[PDB]
Amino acid sequence: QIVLSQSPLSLPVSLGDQASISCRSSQSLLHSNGNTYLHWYLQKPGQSPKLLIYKVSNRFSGVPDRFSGSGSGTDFTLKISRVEAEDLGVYFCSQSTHVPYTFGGGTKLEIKRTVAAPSVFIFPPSDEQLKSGTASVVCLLNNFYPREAKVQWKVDNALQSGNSQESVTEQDSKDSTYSLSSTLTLSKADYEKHKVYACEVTHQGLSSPVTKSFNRGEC
Amino acid sequence: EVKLEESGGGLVRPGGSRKLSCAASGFTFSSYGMQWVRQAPEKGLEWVAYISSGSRTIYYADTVKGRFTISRDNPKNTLFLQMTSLRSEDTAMYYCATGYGGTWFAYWGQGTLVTVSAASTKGPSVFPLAPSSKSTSGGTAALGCLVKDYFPEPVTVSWNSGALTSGVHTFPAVLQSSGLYSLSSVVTVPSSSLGTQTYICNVNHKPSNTKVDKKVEPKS
Amino acid sequence: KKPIALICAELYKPFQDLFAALPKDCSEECQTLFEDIRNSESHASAWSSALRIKGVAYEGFFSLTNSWRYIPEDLKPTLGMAIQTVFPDKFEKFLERTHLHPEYRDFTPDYLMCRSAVQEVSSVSAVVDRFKSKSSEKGRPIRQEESRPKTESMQEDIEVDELLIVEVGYQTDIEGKVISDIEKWKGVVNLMSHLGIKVNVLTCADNSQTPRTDWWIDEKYVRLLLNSISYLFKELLEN
Ligand SMILES: [Mn+2]
Ligand SMILES: [Mn+2]
Repeated sequence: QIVLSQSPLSLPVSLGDQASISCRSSQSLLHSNGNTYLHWYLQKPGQSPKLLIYKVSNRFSGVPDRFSGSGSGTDFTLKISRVEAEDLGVYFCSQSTHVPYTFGGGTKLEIKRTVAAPSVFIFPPSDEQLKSGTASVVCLLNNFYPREAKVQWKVDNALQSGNSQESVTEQDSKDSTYSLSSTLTLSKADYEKHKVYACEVTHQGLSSPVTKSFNRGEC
Repeated sequence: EVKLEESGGGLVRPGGSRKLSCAASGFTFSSYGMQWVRQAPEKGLEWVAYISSGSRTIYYADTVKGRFTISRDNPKNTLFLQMTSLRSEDTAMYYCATGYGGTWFAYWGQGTLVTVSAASTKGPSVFPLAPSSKSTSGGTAALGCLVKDYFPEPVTVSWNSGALTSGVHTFPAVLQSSGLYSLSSVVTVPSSSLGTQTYICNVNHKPSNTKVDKKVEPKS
Repeated sequence: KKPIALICAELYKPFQDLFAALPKDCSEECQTLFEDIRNSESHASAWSSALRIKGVAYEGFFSLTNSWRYIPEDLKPTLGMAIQTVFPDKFEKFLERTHLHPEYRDFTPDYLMCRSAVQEVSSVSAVVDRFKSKSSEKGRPIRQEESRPKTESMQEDIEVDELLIVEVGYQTDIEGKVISDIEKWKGVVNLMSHLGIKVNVLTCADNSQTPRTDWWIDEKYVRLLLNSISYLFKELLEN
């Protein structure tokens, strides 16, 4: 019931720079046997976690030597001396001095890249789905950086709430961008009651918020 | 080579039971403590249970106490987790792990997915996201597929049977209030190839034995 | 009717069988006590001696059953002696934390062992499991406690020294024996937890109504006690 507090929550870092990740324990991790059971892991996207450092500073066999650990008592630090593209992922500290074994909340290491404004695309519902009585409108924000973006829906200039959902990809391994989808779902009857379907996108890479829209009865 | 291989995952109704197994190789299994760790979708890691080499010492996370039982069979190099009284919150990837000489997690399995839900297994409806002037930029057009209302989770999307990979983005699924999942897959291609290259999204949903191939063509 | 000396005369064989089977130091002390009974002048003197034989002989058979050394009470180590010789680097802080309870230093259990005058055993955990097994199989009352700093987990990458502290007994009130034993040692276990010292405490007891196959001593030894000391007690009352 040691609480492990990691900081920061998210760490953007340029390739070749150093990264530092902190793990603070709510009580000392010094075991009465003299060892300190604080360990460090990396979970790459879509993979199982992987041990980097065990008992504060012992690098696990085969782990690249750019990873090191230090600390004592309640304060511990994981260092990457020179970040590589393959270090993208989530870093966790964990402790096994005390039962229950507990994990920190995770630090997401982000690869820094130059700003990239999203390309914004919109897709009306397909006739096939409309025959089924539902209309999903999809707004796509493609290949942007950094991750912060705002997306809202307007139907005949009325803001929508409660009828959309969004999903964001993991940072791309080759170009370090994100993509985001926002999906507005209306009943067929509601959909055919309106003309203008608009997606409004705010991102620091744009000179102003972009509204991408279509008229229902148009092609 | 040390390897841990989990099995037994799948779909369970709330209140139900499931037993997971973990087959260990590449080291003298009977000399080492073994553990289970889980990860709910999009969330962090959560330790589940520990069993000493000779089964004398067993520890459990408080959230599984009185419901889960960890055990092992040393002659058979197998670790077990008996789960009972399952709840929706137990939905997660379950990993076995060992320190091979300590209480840290030095070796991990690939994991096995347990979904706890009363939703019934269902293949997706697949709808085209057709390219148009509203999805074009420069010499580039975007298109895709909406993969709607499937369950349980595992769904795979490819484009043109795997041949088209550049520019593909398949989004993480969202769990709907209905209890089903939905996602989209998109790809950007040269606008010059529209009407000359055929684009098909291939959707595989093994839990329902559903396979859908949906052709995506310019909206006329 | 019968005089005490004559009581001892009639039980010559049972007591000769008892003495022959006890470990050497245990047998000698029982033989001396038996001659104290033979030559007793007061009924209170004989009974007290018989009581000593009961406890001393039982411990001799507990030792034999467990392949442990029988230790005469005068040579039994105290808790303080065990900390001194097994955990010397913590003995000074053991003294400080025992200033308000200095009788802890002089606690003398029946058996005071450590993992390989404190005796050595090959495995503490094996003894604990033996006790917990017979308690769970035959319903035999035990009490058991292990020290534990905070909520520390066991570990696989290093060994620590540890103590095993065992209290045994032959007496009518078995539940009361183990309840009072574990209560006496509770403060020591808590103290050990604060010192980072791993200890296990075990207490158990038998009485003459325990099924013969169910004692903490081999059944052969149960017969030797029942045929000798137990009748001696019967005969002391009647006459
Ligand atoms: Mn004693
Ligand atoms: Mn005793």
